[PDB]
Amino acid sequence: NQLELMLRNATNDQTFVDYLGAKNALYSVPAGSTALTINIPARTWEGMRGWSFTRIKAAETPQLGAQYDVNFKYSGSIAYSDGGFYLSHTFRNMSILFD
Amino acid sequence: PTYNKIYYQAASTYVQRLENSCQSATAAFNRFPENEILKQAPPMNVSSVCDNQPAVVQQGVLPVKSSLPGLQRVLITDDQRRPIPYVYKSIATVQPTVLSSATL
Amino acid sequence: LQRVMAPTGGRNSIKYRDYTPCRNTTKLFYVDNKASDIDTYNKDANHSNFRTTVIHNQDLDADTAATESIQLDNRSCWGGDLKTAVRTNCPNVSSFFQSNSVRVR
Amino acid sequence: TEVADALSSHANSKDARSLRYEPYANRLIKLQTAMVPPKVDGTSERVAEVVKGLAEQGAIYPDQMGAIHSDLLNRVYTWNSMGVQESIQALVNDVIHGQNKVLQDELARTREIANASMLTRFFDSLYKTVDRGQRNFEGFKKLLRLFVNNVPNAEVYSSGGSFSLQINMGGQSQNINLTNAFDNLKDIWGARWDAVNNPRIGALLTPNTRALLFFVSTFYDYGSMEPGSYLDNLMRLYKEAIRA
Amino acid sequence: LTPDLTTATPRLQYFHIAGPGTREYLSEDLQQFISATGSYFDLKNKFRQTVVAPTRNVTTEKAQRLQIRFYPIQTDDTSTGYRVRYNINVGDGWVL
Amino acid sequence: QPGQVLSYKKFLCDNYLWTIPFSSDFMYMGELTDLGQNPMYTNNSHSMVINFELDPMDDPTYVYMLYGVFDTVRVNQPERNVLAMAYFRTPFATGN
Amino acid sequence: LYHDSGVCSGTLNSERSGMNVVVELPDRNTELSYQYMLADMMSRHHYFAL
Repeated sequence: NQLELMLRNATNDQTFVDYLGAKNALYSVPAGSTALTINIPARTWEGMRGWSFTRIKAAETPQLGAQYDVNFKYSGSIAYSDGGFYLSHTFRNMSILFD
Repeated sequence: PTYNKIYYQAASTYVQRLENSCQSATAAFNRFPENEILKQAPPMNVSSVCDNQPAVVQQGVLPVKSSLPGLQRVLITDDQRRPIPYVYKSIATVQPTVLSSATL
Repeated sequence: LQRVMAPTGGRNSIKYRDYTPCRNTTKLFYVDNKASDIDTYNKDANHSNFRTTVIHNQDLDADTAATESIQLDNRSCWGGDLKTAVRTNCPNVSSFFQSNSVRVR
Repeated sequence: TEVADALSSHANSKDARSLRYEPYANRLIKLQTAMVPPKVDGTSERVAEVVKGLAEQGAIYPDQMGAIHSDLLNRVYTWNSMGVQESIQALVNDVIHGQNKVLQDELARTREIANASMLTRFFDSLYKTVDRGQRNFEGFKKLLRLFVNNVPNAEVYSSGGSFSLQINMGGQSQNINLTNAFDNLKDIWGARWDAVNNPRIGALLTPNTRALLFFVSTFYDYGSMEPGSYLDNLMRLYKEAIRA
Repeated sequence: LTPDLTTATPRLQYFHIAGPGTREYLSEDLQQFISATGSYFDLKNKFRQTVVAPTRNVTTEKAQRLQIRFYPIQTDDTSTGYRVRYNINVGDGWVL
Repeated sequence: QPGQVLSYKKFLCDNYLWTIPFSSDFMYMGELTDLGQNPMYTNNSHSMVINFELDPMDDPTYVYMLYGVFDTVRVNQPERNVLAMAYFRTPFATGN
Repeated sequence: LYHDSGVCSGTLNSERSGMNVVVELPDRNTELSYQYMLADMMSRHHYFAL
């Protein structure tokens, strides 16, 4: 009961973060394509930690926030869901341009 | 949004015969023409047809959440609380207004 | 003798993000035909129950704008003047409305 | 607010460069909370004080403390108005009056209980946790407590918030203050006794503080403080200085 | 609905993204509670604290090469070894 | 013959998810990074553009871009059976 | 479990304050977050059947 009182004080309440700490976005790269442009609107960037990126096969990746992905006819290891990244290579370079 | 579009068929039985005469299967619904009981029912001069008109109805002011997420669910159900599959457009608009002060 | 302005993000504001807090009685638009990826892969999604981003920002994609939110205010209890405009094309007899069947003997 | 005392001070006051040495976000947070102070809700803490006093006064059991407090929060919030908040403050002042009336009881018992109770109020009257050297802080508090208890002629009192300590050696009585001593003893709890810290904080200790911890170290254990701190290895020397 | 979102509490401090720190925004009773009962029933992971970068007088904003390659000045290749001399350059205000 | 051979330097890196910190010297100084709290970025909004070129694969693939965000929550339980959580993500703001 | 799906998400809430206090965004990765957290706390070659 002491703990319940002293946890109901507004100064000390449970605070949680997601360990990934990353907004996740998937950008489609067609089969033969060897380049990709990623442009996004203006954003405040008030506390950005950085960037993390690999490429994952579309056929091996479900649609985000989908109740039932009919096109998902693959039952291997989703690199998006688990940490099964294997295409960190095949990345030639990148350029980040805030403006 | 269903309404009764009432009409008035002038000669209902005449036009019924005139229609099933050229139906290419004349005795289609007029099976047993000689019988006076099982004969095809005569149509009524006065009747209605289901009229589907868009229902633009305002529901007035209702209290709203202080935090409105971008992802918003718009749900329309019947008296059975089942979504109506026969809607091809459902427009909604909300105009939040201050109702009181939530302090002091 | 000094011109002290009213609060921009005041008691009657509608704060969206770092843009200016829109003042009272703004409008929110709900449409089922938004170009987004929300209800496309939703299984039991039709025009009766659908999800829509209220955020119609011309810059952000509707998929990437549905993750934002609208803060009306916390100092006021708000209320929305709801107006709905539905279009229907249901037939007379239908298995959904249990009107195309009857039992005889 | 250190912003207020950084603006209204000399050119580079200790808190004018405390904000300066913060990261930009932390400094900006301090600046914002100084310029426009966020309001705080008194209730849900005053009700907590009332229920804690009720349990302390035996009115309710501590097993039902939280349930009673939350029911009272319902009763307050559903009628939260200027007129109920004054009743909340009346009950809080009621709690304070009861606590002071209880305190007047132990100042009428044996002096070895009166000084102990006054020492408990002194401990409740300052910080209870330090960022560095918490073990040293609580070890010192326990050593001072048992020193007062085991010294028959120790007398703890307060003079306008300054809790002093009187030790009567018969022919003389040397007075040492505890408020200024514990104030000086900040950032010496996490001391890490080594070559450079000893000159650094040997000139940082006032005669009051050295006298206080010298008298306290007469009852000093090896299990009292951190085994490598400046206070630990200082009381190790002071205890044997007292002994020899 | 909470009495804290109603006021002017900075967003980073409210969510402890740039806040004071768990040692100093929790009630001084709760730090003692979680420390005492920290061996069997931990609560320390439920109160977030963020470590913050210095962001001043720690990194040049100047255009400064993060990685310099030095070509040899002379080579003097021979049969048993391969000599190289460079001119390693550490500019004023640089440190290698 | 030595003129009839080639070189095929290559590397594989599984389960890595290439990371770039939003820090001035690309080194970890805190969760709230060195440049993440710079007033040039936090206040003035930027519409950043990321340009890639990749090794051409044989099937359509997604590039799994992850930004660095503080998706934080603080759970305010002010009273018995009164639960309320507020959400906040710093770069790509979601709550307020 | 239907994680990070805003169309088929769960609902944890109280009774007096019936507001749903769990919001799942389609642009976050709960399962990969758990993967990275679990791999950071301990090595992944340990087989915990539960």
